[PDB]
Order: sequence, then structure tokens, then C-alpha cells
Amino acid sequence: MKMLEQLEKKLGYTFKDKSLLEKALTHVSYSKKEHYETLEFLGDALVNFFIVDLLVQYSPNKREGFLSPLKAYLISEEFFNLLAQKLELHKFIRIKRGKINETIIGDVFKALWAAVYIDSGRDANFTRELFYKLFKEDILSAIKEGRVKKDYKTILQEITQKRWKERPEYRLISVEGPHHKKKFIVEAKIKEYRTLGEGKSKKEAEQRAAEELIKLLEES
Amino acid sequence: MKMLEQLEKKLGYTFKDKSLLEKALTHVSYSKKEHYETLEFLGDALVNFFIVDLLVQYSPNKREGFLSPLKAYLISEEFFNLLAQKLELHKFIRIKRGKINETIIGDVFKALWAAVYIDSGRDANFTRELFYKLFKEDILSAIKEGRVKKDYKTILQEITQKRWKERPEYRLISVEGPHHKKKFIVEAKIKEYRTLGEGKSKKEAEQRAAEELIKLLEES
RNA sequence: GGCGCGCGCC
RNA sequence: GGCGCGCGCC
RNA sequence: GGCGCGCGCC
RNA sequence: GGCGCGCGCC
RNA sequence: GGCGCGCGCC
RNA sequence: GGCGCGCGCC
RNA sequence: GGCGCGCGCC
RNA sequence: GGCGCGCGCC
Repeated sequence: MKMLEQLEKKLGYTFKDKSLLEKALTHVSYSKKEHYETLEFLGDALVNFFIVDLLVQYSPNKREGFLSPLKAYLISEEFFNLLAQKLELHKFIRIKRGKINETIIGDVFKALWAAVYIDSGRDANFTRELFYKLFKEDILSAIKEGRVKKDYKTILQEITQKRWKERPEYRLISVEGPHHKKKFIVEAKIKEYRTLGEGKSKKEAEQRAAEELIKLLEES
Repeated sequence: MKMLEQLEKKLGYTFKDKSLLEKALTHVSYSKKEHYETLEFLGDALVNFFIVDLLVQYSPNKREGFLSPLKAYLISEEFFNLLAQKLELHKFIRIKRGKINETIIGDVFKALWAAVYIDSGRDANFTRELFYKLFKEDILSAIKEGRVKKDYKTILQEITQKRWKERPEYRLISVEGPHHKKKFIVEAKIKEYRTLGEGKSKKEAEQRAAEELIKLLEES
């Protein structure tokens, strides 16, 4: 069967307007016109909604402070690539050699959903259910394991502990501003590498200091 | 008539579960339990989708580079407050004195949409149309006038030109990295105030330098 | 948009 | 032959 | 009319 | 560079 | 979570 | 009496 | 078992 | 502070 059919089968949906599906699979490098860009823009918001709606229904904790870290991972390039793999998107994409990467597979994943949405006559309910039918389980699992984007302090430690079997040091340099709105400046150190970071709390300051130190190291 | 009815009338929708609507209107300051937080989280993604879907259908230019600045304004606190005013949200919100502001009116606006969505049995199509019936025109107008969040360079100029009838100066300090991936460092100046900014293009560098200079000025 | 330039990738 | 990133001139 | 900023198209 | 849209200052 | 502290707002 | 921001101790 | 980081609850 | 979940190093 033709390639579009193969994907429609993996998708469990058949397009009325095949050009829509093909456009979602088309990178600008392969065609200056009718490529996935606009569908990606729409797909981004669409899928974001699908994910959040599911997250808010199945997350054990309904507090935003808890929902946010989960959502960050659930709408991340890493996770989208995980879901796309089930569809083997890579072999369907029309693109020049040497240009494909995970950002692209992610873009196409999003565009594809925008295409289905449009092809269905902008039926958000139908498209959402189609989405869940394919990925609800993968999403619930991630929510169950509480997967999240590792934070900077955690990332820094893993780095320094591997390359030196040592942990970075954080120290308060200064505190400014009104007592109910203090500004904290903290330094992160490893070996002779040093970086500063400011925040509204010591925790936040350290996070930023860690972020910078990671860059600094990565550069040297 | 009761307050919930007044709002349902302005909304053109009547809730089956009034507690849902009331919760969307309830700030944590008024009640530690059953306040709008989770609905705001869901409403944010929902409304974002409503806006983007409309933008992608009615924007004259379908390129992302063009869509993005419009979307930034269309999903901004400023615009949401504009749409909320039509509903007079402020008088329906349950909150303690001295805490309400535009971020809150924005949160409630979002929560309300999440509430309607849930109350309708998670019917995204119905809710979307309800949304458009009330705000499609306001959105199309904004898209027609091409409203966008003023950028830093523009903001800086307006500042310096008002307070000094003068324009800031930008100058290239240095350029680093591979020729196909240069790093630009630029300085923005006004009077003796000076700030630096880096970017992948001179334009971007200046933008960041302008961003910082605005802060610096605002502080002094 | 036109005329060019440096760099990189196929 | 085709793309990409940046820069300059009109 | 001038100066300048942003964006679109050519 | 040109033209267009938006805006600031004169 | 408990016991406190500085500050701010009603 | 009620909230908020930050910090400390267990 | 130890040290440390993040998050949740109490 | 305790307990829980995740992880890094020993």
C-alpha cells in the first residue's frame, strides 16, 4: 500500500483530503511551498490542550505547582518524540538529507494532529479521542511515574559527580530589597569554575546559579 | 436575579453544576478550598487553542514568524482583560479586598472557560463556538489591526524620547564563534546608562541590550 | 526584493 | 546543482 | 515635512 | 533599497 | 507538618 | 482577627 | 548502609 | 523535622 495509507493505518484515521496529511509531513527543505509550518503552529496549541485536559483529569495532585512540572515534560520535544515513534513518523517525512532531527519529528507530530483536526471538519472532540485512543496509556504512565524535566541543581550535580565524583557548592553572596521582597544572589562552585544567580528565594537563586555553571562547564 | 444568573446571561450559557461556575470565580484568598487554580490551569490551554485556531484561519499571513507576535498579544493578560470587561468579571469574583488585579481577572477569565467546557460534558466544539460567539469579532479586529506586544527597542525609544527627547545608541562591542554561528555583543546607551546584550544577530543583541537598559532605567 | 560577501551542510 | 546561518550595499 | 523604532511585501 | 501598516519625538 | 522570626497588605 | 512574601530550627 | 539533589504529604 | 517517590555518586 502507499505510504500515506501505511500511516493512516497506524493512525487509525483516513484522510478525506490527502494533501493535508502530505503537507504535515513536508519539511520546508523539500518544498518551499505547502510545508508543515502553519500546521505545526496550530498543532502545538491543539496537542497542548489534549495533554493538559488529560493531565488535569488524571493527576493525583490538582495543584498548579504540581501540575506544571508534569506538563513541562508532557509537552516536551522528548516526550513528543516518544509518542511519534509509535507512528514511525521518521520514514514518512519529506525532507532533504542531513536536516532531520528530534525538533523536526516533533514539529511533524504536531502538524499531523492539526491536519487530522482540520480534515475532520475542525471536530476537536473527535480528534481529541483519536489522540487519546493512541496515546492515553503512554500519558497516564508518565503521569503515574511522575516524570519531569530534571532541574538545574539536579543536572549540575549529576555532571560534577560523574566528571569529578564531587558535588558543587552553593553560597549566599548577598540579599537586597524590601524584607517581603528580598533579592538573593548565590554562587555555585565546582573546582575553580564559579557562577552567580539571583532570585526571589535562596532556592531560586541557586537554581539560576546552577543553570549558568552548567553552561560555563559545557563550554570549557 | 442572583449573581450567577447575571453572569450566565452575559455568557449566554446556563450551568448544570453551579458550583463549577462559582469555583471559577473564587480566589484562594476567599477560600482555601475549591478555588479557581486548577480551572485556570486547564482554561489556559483551552483558550490558547481557541485563539490560535481562530488566528490560523483569519490571519492574512500564515507564516509562523508572522503568527507568533500576534498570538503573543492575543493570549496576553492585557487582551484577556479586554475580553473579560465585556463580562464585567470583576464584580462576580469572590476575593478579599486589596488582592484583585489584572492577573486575577485574567486567571478567572480562563477558569470560567474551563468551567463551561467541563460543565458541557467536555464538549470542546460547543465551548469553542460559545467562545467565538462572544469574542470572535474582538479577535478579528485585533488581527486586522495587527496588534502586537511592543518590542524592547521600541519601548526603550519611547521611554528615552519622552524623558529626554533623545534616542538610545547601539554599538557593536564584539563578535564571536563560527562564521555560521556568530555571537554578537551589543551595548545600548542613553546618557551615562549603559547595558550589554548578546544574540545570534545584531538585531537580537540590540533587543536584549534594550531589554536590560529598560530595567536599569526603571530601577534608577 | 536586487546585487554581493563570509561560513556551514547535502 | 540545492539548502542553512550571519553580514553588507542599493 | 524631518528623525527614529518595529513588522509585512517586493 | 523601494513601497505599505503601526508608533514615538520634533 | 510543628515551633518561631523579619517584612508587607486587609 | 485574616492573608501574603522570605528566612530559620526540629 | 552513607552523602547529596528534586518533588509530594504530614 | 518525619515519612514517601525519583535520581546521582560511594
